[PDB]
Amino acid sequence: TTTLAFKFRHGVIVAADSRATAGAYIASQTVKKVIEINPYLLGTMAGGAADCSFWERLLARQCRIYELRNKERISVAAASKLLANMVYQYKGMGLSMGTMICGWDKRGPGLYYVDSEGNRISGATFSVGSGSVYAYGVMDRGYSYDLEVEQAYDLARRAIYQATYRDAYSGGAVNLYHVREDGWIRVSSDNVADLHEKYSG
Amino acid sequence: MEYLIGIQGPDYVLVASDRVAASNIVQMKDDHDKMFKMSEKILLLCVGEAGDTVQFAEYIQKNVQLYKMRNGYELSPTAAANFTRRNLADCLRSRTPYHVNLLLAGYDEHEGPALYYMDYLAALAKAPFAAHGYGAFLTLSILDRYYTPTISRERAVELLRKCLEELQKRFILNLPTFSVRIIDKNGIHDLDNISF
Amino acid sequence: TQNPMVTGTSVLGVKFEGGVVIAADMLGSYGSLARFRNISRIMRVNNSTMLGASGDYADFQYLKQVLGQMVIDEELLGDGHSYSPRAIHSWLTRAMYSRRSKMNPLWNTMVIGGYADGESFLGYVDMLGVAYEAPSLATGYGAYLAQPLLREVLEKQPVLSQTEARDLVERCMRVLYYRDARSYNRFQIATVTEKGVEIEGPLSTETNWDIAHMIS
Amino acid sequence: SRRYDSRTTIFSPEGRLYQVEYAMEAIGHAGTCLGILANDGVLLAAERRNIHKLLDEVFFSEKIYKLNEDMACSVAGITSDANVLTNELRLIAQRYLLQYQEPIPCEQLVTALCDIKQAYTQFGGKRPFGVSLLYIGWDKHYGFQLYQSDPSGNYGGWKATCIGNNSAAAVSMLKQDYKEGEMTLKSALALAIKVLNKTMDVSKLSAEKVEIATLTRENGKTVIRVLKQKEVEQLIKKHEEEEAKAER
Amino acid sequence: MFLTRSEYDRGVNTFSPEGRLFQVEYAIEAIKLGSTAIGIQTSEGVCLAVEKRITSPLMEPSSIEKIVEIDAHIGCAMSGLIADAKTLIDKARVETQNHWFTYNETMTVESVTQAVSNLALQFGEEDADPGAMSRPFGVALLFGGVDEKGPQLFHMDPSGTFVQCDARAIGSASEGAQSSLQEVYHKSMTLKEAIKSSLIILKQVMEEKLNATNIELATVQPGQNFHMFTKEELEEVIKDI
Amino acid sequence: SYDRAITVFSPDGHLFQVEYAQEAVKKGSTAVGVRGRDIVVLGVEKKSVAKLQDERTVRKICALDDNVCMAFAGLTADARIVINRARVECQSHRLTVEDPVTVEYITRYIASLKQRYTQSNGRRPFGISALIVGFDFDGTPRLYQTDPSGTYHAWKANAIGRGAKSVREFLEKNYTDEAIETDDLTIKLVIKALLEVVQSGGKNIELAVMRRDQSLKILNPEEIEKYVAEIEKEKEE
Amino acid sequence: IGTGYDLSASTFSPDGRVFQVEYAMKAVENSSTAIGIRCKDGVVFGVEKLVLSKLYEEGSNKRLFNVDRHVGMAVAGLLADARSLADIAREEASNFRSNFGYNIPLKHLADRVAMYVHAYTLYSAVRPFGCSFMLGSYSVNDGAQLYMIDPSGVSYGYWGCAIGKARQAAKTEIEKLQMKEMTCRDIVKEVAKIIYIVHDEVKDKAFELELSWVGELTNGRHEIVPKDIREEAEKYAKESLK
Amino acid sequence: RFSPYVFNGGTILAIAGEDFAIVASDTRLSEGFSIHTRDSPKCYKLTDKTVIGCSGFHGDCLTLTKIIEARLKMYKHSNNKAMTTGAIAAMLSTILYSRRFFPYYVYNIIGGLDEEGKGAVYSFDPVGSYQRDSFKAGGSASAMLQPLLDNQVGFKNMQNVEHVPLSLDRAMRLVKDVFISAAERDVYTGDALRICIVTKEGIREETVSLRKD
Amino acid sequence: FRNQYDNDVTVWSPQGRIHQIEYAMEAVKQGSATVGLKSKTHAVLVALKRAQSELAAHQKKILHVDNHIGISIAGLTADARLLCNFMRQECLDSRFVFDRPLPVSRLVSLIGSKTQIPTQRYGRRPYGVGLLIAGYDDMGPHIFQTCPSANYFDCRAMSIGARSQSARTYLERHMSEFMECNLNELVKHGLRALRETLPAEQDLTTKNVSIGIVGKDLEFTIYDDDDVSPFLEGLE
Ligand SMILES: [K+]
Repeated sequence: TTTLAFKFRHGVIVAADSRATAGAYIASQTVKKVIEINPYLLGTMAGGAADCSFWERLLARQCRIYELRNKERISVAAASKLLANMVYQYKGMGLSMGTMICGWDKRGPGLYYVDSEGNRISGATFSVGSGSVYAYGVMDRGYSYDLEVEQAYDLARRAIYQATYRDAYSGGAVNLYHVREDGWIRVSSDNVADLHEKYSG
Repeated sequence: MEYLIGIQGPDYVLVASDRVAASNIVQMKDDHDKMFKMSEKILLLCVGEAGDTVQFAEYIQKNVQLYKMRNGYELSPTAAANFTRRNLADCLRSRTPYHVNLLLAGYDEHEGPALYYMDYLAALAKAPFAAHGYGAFLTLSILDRYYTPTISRERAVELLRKCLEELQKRFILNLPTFSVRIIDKNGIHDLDNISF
Repeated sequence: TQNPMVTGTSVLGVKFEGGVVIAADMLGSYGSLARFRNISRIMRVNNSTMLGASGDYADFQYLKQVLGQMVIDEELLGDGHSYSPRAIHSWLTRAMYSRRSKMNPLWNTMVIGGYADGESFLGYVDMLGVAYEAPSLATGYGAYLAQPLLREVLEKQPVLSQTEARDLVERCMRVLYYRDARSYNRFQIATVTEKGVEIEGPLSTETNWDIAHMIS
Repeated sequence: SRRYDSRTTIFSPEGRLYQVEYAMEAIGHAGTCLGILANDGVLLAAERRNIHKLLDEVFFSEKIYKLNEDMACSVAGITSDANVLTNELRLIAQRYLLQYQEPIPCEQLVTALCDIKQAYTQFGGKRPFGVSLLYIGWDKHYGFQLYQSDPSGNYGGWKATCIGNNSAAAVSMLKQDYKEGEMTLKSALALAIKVLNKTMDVSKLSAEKVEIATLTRENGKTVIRVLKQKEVEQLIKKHEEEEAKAER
Repeated sequence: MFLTRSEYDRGVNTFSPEGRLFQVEYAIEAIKLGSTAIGIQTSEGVCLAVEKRITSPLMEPSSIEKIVEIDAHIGCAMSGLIADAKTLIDKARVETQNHWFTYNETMTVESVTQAVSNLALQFGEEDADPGAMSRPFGVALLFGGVDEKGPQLFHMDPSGTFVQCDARAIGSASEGAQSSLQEVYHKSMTLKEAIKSSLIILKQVMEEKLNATNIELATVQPGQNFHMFTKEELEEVIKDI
Repeated sequence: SYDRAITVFSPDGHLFQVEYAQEAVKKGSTAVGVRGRDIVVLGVEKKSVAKLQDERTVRKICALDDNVCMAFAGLTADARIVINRARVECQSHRLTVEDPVTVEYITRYIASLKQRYTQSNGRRPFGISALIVGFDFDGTPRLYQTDPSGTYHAWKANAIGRGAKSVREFLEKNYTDEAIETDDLTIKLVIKALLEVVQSGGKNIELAVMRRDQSLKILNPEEIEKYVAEIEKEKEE
Repeated sequence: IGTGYDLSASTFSPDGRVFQVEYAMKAVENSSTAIGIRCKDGVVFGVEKLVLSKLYEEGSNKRLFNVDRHVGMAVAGLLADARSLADIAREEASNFRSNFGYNIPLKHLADRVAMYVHAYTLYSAVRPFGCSFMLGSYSVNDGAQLYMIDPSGVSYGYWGCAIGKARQAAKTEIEKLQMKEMTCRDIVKEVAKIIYIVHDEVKDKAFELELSWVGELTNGRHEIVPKDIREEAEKYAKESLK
Repeated sequence: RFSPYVFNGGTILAIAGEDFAIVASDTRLSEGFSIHTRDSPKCYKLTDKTVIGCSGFHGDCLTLTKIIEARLKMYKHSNNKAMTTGAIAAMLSTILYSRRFFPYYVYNIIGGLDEEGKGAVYSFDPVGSYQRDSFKAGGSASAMLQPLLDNQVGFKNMQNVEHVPLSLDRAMRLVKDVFISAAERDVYTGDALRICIVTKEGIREETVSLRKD
Repeated sequence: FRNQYDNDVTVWSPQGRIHQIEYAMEAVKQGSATVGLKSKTHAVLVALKRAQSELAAHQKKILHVDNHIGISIAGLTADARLLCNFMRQECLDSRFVFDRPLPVSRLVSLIGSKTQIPTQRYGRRPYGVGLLIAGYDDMGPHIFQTCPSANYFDCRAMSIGARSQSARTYLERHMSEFMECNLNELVKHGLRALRETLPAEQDLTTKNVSIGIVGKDLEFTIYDDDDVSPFLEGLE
């Protein structure tokens, strides 16, 4: 499992693999690990899959309730704090949620890292997962806030590809998302079988 | 492990903290701020187990701000420190204890500068200087060697830089940047970060 | 019951043409000790169903009390409807599952046999709520010892007469007495038919020991 | 049962709370208690209504209740409700002391007790506390203070006020005679004796019929001292001399 | 025992000799004091209109919201004591989002109306918990939206009776507006005709003159979501009258 | 626990307890609030002018937060309770949502609390009407009121308490684009609104002002007197 | 006699009468009469169950309940409260068997249910039950028992009792019996006779006789009287009524 | 000590198609080195367009199936319509997460027609995470069923082969083949194979025999 | 003061009557007419759906309760829905515990106890709704009537609501035929009884009639506007 998210001049890029394992057995190669919380705010599934899915669905429910009550769309900071509080209510009970909540609000692009342990930190580059270290490597060697949209796309794809290459528990398709001022877009679902041919020449 | 330090001068409280937020063998953040402005003249430097720190700091911050709004006058640093100790000690034997190590820096018109030290057991102690984390072991010797009660703020900054250089030289963890704030009678002042 | 104290051993059951027959010995063992030697482990729940239980006899007695009172209330209503053997099996499964979920299992494994609406019912339920229906059921060491014979008879001949089923149960209980340390010679046999539930006992199974002289 | 319910916590057709108003009439028939805020102290003077000479008066005082190290109060109204309120006041002051390790500001204690009275006039169906209190205190925020409280849970910071029998006349006299920011402890004591003279018209104001306690600051410690019989006698005699001198 | 007034000689859950809860009838009477609301369910949408009833020019109409959004496919027009409508609106929103969370599908308008209507008679005295309501809600709501069955319009009164209405008018001018809607409704009338007809009826029943700031109009079409018309969008239909 | 239904529907659909709370509001001191371009002004009448009182302790304008403040008409103790809950809710929302509360959010909270007391068992409605003023994060001034029934609306200018109708008519006749052009004009508008009902000028006016990115400011009596003098010259001409 | 002191069971009249309990008794004496007679080998119940409309099925609104395997129950008054008390008695017998491990004596079941109904004659928050009922059981080691419980909550053993509109006439005609020496097969016949005598065919048009005995004939099981025996009893009652 | 869970064996399999859905399961019920009954099918019918397979601890399988049936009845009563396959999947995720801290030991696969008449196969874990799949195999022999379905239905690791759309005739043959191979190497699967076909007409039901020991 | 015998459910009239119970009965009597029947193999409920206005769809009156049982409401609809939810919950609990349908008579007994509970407590009110319960169990078709007094009746046919006496008279005169009727003419008899309630100026239309039938091999099915036509054709 590798997921990454980084902010740049044109939004935040979210990229994740699609492999879920039960031991050394590959349960699925088509896991949708970028949780579309709502059309203006994305989520990330890293750690316990059901935990992330359920709690980010509750986050979506609470965000939609907030939009109904207040007639204004929820901020990324508020949604991240909601998730952090909900998870912190269950500290030590075995939750294995680690998520990156992405969005664009009145404070520009927003990226937060929320985990079951209780962390909630904003940042410009995050990658959570088993293959997260291999994502940090090339993501940091390629990152610049002035990246073009295509260069950011390629950076995220290559980072997830290398993380899949090294980490045994990461693999599958490289789903990539781009959160802009008017929502997010699914740009690609490239398979590492094709990415290996693209990157090996 | 995270790092805090405070130096109480005649008319100020200089506080510094590392900016590294690591949740693995990797540092996830390099500009993390572990100082919480509870009032115009109070700072709570909170470190400890993740999740507990932010929740407890924000709880005490909410209560101090509520006191300010409800009464029109701020809590003194001594009163805020005792409130923080009471809350932590009450939660010590509760079902959801907070594992946080605290430094509460503040200034009062009458009591003057104040620096307070709280361990995760909620044992409060007013000290001329204090520190937390494994870097306290390396830096408190320098603090003992070179601190005097009438230290100026520029000499205090120099002493703090000596402590940080000691961390950079003989401490395994990589803490490149430290936040620096001073609480004077004018309030909380942001000083330039000490980096390397 | 986190740990059992006095346990009943295997309880048998095989369907036949016109009802079912269940057999269980009359012993309650405290570990290796054969403490209570004439306790009945077969209950007549109502005119149409019966219940033989292995495991803790205290939990069996409690569950016997609850089921008997439930049948008494049913009869009090007097509205024609009565608990089918299927209903008893389902209620028993729900009770045992509820008790495992509270981490307070009823340390019994139970065989429900009935005959309602011209259909023979043989049901299983254990402390964990596992339930199913089979032509033949064996509990505990009966599953390893008696059940193979029951299956090898019922696979060739799917339907047995009352006498054939009774003979097969007697043979299986003889085998259990031979090769089960917690068995007792005395046992009861209960049958459901159109006529109702009849419990016969204390039956004793004849044993052969002619291989004693062979061993040297 | 709705038939027997007295409907204590409901509104009147004209928008007033009858129970609070009735408790206020009860207080208006109670013992006179006035306090005057001075530059160097604050005092409580309270008429004692039980004067019968078979009383013992064992305690520190009969009207003035010490609330904490730095505060005191008087009562007009029902004595038992006064006792429960003063116990609650002591609990609140000590709860702040435990929570913050510093003395409670006076207005906070008044606000807490008034919030409890509001609760009793908001919900629950219970009758209100027919007690109006008269607080005197000191804190590092606003110095010497004097506070009034009402059964409805209202409070006000007063520099001179009177609660109880003949409260209106005492308030009028205080308004005429109080000198803003220029009243010392001795001037306040003389004014209190003079006001109590025209308030206890029937009783002729003996020193056995008034209980005076002063709150001053000495060496960073607050001292709450009930005036002795000798010095209350001296105050009364001085006022008598001044009244005789007025004829000259 | 004196000074007790007959305002509280009866309990809340007491029946009249005619078999009607006194509190429900009094809440229905309170409905007849609220602002008039009109809703029409056409085959290509549901329109809801309500007078703002601006007391003084200093009051901003934008704040006085008498039509709200339960979700993207459900609306609600409220008449009566608007303060009591907010609890029901919050419950409806919570139910819709719970249904989406549990089932991954939009909740039927009839189901939402039923869920809110179950709260109507959930009021009482000491028999219940401290959080129990003491009196019926003095609000009649017009739920309108699109679902699997198409455009739907519903009406819930304090009695808890929710009924599907092709065109319903609630509020002070319910009778005259209802007679007019009887005169004008056809099963095959378009949404534009529905909007124009509703505004005509409001003009007929409103004491104030119809303008772009003293009414609220919203539509729920089988395509786009719940939509609140605005100035530069409500003049475009007011002018035709 | 007490569970009687204090507020019940009367015939003709009236909630008598709410109407009685409104009547209690009508007997409270007049409070006026005006929303300007870059300043929001609140003013309250002081019938309690009595000179042996500490003015700090009977303030009728309270700061709910750094950017929200309110003035009330009606029972003082109920107002204290509502103000305390509003402050607690402001601080809770600032922790949970990271941002300062908008005026409409705390107005909704106060209105919901009043309505809940209107409909819950065993408690009377709050006999207070509020005027919740303040500035939003985007710099848009706001002004709301919360009646005891629980209804909240936004007003350009309003009056609560005794003489609400008179001051409301005055504000209707004297609230124009020019009357709120500058801060001083808004101050004078609120003072002029109060002078329509107060017995004597200056001494019976409590006037607090809130402007952008600044906390509430209690105008001292000298400033009120100088303003009132300015209205005196303006009225002479 | 009242109008000021009859509003709650928690109020005493100036002459020490709880008028609400008396009104519950007024309610129970406006219901069809149910009689029970105790003989050597059991007790036989009888009910003049009126049929209000003929649209009902034969057996609707039974007034002869069965509260335990050996205890019957005849009821008069409000049938909702009668059914509620039947469930209370059933629960009491069930709890007795669960705890003490044997069948509840009717002398104890009557006391328990009577105290339950007495608990409703004390508080303004509840109202007294509007039903007086009879309990009957037979066990070989305790004999035949017959008890009545009224809204007040008084329990007494009876050799024969009547509850309902025609209590007085039914008791007057029961006294003519010698139930102490008779058996159930004859007591059922006489119960039918009594019910048909006390019934009035001009005010309440139609009724169906509901009978049930518990006794030695039924091994202690309380059972509805067999159809043939009911037919014979009704035949005798009609012939006697001439 | 007491262990609430026992693994009762059993394999379930679902293949989705253009206009059909196949749900198959063995009838073997096992406990330790023993066989409980040879006729315990593990595919349950929820609606005319949905069949659920349950494998794992048998008690939780029964309880979850009865809870699901009760919840479908509740939904039909409350909303006056049957529950679609996606709604059943979401509800099952919620039900499974209701006991996250005492999880059902049930592997769930829901196969049925979606609202557009196409096949829909939803997989599950004990704690509730689900996703839509072309095909999934759960139970003891999942590791043996899954690769062959990947190679044939998914056409993975196969070059120059045309991706023929899957038909009912070939899907049934493939299900039978994978289960015959599963019995030959997994001790918990066998004694029968019940195949449920969800098609527009309704739910069909076959049973093919496979080895007993 | 006031009549002092009418407000409280726990106050007995000096005549031995509780007036709140009778007022809830009146609430039932003010509702729209429902009539139900049963053959030896079927139990049919037909209800006269009433419309608030000519533009409003008529109120639903037959409600599903279980796989094998249904109800027809008359009175307060919110009380009807609460009691229906209780019935549904009890049926589902019986299916969960015993894996068998809940017998109709026992369900009606549970309804009786649950509705009797508020009859005896202060502050509580009787359930102002009358329910015509038709179900099929092992003991053949059943039809039940439940009153706000918590008294329930085992009927052969019954009508409750407004102008119910005419329907009851028709049912009484034609009871003798219902047992041997088939489904079609049984529901025709029900429709005739329901028409007997209607005034002279109205007659049954697909809009204002709903039919619910449960039988030996028949799911309980509510028949609505379009589906009522085959039963409607052939009356008059
Ligand atoms: K095998």
